[PDB]
Amino acid sequence: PTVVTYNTLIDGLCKAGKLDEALKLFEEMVEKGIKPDEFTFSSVLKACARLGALELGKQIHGYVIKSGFEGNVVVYNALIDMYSKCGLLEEARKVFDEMPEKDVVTYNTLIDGLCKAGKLDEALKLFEEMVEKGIKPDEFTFSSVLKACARLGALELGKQIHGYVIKSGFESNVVVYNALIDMYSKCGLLEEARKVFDEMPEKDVVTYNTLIDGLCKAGKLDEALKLFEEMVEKGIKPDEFTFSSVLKACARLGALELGKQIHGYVIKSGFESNVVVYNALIDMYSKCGLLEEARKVFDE
Amino acid sequence: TIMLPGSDYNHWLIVMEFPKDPAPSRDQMIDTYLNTLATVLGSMEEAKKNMYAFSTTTYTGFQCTIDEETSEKFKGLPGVLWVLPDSYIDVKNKDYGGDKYINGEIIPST
Amino acid sequence: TIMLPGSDYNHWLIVMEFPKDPAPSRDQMIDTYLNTLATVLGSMEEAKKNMYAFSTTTYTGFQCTIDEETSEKFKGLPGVLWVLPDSYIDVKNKDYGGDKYINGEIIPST
Amino acid sequence: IMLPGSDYNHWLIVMEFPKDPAPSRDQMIDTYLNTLATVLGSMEEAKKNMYAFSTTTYTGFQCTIDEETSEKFKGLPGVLWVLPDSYIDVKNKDYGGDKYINGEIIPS
Repeated sequence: PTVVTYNTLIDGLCKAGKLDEALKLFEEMVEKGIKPDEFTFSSVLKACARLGALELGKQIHGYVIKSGFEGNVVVYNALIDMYSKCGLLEEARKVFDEMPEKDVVTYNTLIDGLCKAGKLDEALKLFEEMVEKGIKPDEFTFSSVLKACARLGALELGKQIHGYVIKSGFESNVVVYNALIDMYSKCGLLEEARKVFDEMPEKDVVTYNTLIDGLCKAGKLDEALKLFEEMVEKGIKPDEFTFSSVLKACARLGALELGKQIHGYVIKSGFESNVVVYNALIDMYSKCGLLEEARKVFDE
Repeated sequence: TIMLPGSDYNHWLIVMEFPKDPAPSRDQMIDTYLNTLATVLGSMEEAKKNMYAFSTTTYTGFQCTIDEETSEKFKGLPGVLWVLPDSYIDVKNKDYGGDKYINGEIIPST
Repeated sequence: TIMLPGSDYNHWLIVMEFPKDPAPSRDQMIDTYLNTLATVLGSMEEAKKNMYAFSTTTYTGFQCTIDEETSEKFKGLPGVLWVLPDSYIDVKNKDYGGDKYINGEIIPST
Repeated sequence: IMLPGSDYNHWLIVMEFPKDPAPSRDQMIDTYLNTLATVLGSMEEAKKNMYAFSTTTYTGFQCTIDEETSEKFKGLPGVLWVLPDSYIDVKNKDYGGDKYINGEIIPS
């Protein structure tokens, strides 16, 4: 009964939320002289991160240090992810600053934690550091950093990233390019966001959604609508968020006849019982005066 | 102004509301759609002819080829919730969606 | 406040858009870069001396030593899509990347 | 839930030391005692309650203090981690590390 067969069990128990049974297994293989390893600690820590089991995380961390695993990339990446998802980003950073080896996954993990906490400056400074040290950003880096530049109004950095993304061969990458549309839009440059959109060879829902949001926040309500029907003509199916954006676009205009066709579309796509479309419909109808309708929408 | 593909105001989605507990069967809903259409159009032959689609699952309503003036006559009729202009679901195929009703034959969807 | 390594705003990536059926030859794409840069700098000698790198594969654009106020003069020229501050692609070797242009010699990137 | 031995009255305090050069082993242990003496209020009480440490596998020490006492370590110079200690051998109920009796250094 190997380390590998004990780890396969713990992992399954860990992915099913069963931390009590996972730990009993841990302590049993320890008792039988079978040493835990990378997978064991990283398996347990990943569950701690999902469930917010901070305290067990902190005890494992203790156990990790006492058994000579300081600096191990797999374990310490999981330490970063665990402290991060338990809200403790100073601790996540300490784990980071202590790692002698860092890969793109190390940086990506701490960048993603910082962006979710609104600590956007530290994420951009960390991205700069990653470039300075010669680690190549990937799709997830460029995407998360551009989204941070967008929320921050950091136009000049975004434009440098745009250059870097172009040179590293990421022109065809829809995730990164959805991020560029967001960055230009939120930085006040709908013309440049339009240019990005019209250059992309592939477009999914999120690229239509991202550009609609930018037009609507800019008050370019008619442009938002022309684009929405463009989306429908190309066969890209709207989602929860598309409907909410164009209905509010309609609920910010005398666009009732279009809000009604969208209501029909929304009913036929399976979205009438969807909470934000709910409220976007109730909203759209109310701003259009017909208040029975809104009641009709609500009274479901 | 801006119009959804297929929204020519000669195609109408008429959404209805039935008791949830217990729901009438699939065939009773279908029956109700044709009866309600025939009450506005004056006969059952005009109802079967002009009902091109319906659903009893993702929604409970029917789709018919009528003009706007006629679609107004459905409002406030028993069980009539929504009177909305229809639109394509698949723009490429000019398909309005739902289970299809072609002169009494039903071709379900996907 | 924070900048990419090598972005000193005296190095500029000028991305150009070209016809698609057929695309121009490599040599034509290059001479568009030269003529475009010459248009802003005032002479071909200036363009040839200030274009340090380009691509016609990974991207279709050139990289040049100009200041910020000059780079603005490219916007609105036919074929110019993006004017962006250039940056290092290999930081240790202080390398901006692309195929290098050194007084007419081309050294392809590796 | 809890690792066997994690009663939140045993704490692992890992410190950070310089690298060029490293402090001697005696200097690291002295740093542990003075750090613990700071929190407890006497060196006499630090030697009493430091039951283990390491200057090799990790550079930290292990002490019997309660949890509200262990929070006082945070922010102190050199203190990297304040973590609840845990058994390395549940049978012996023993926390591992080089043992500290009260001056008696018996390695492991």
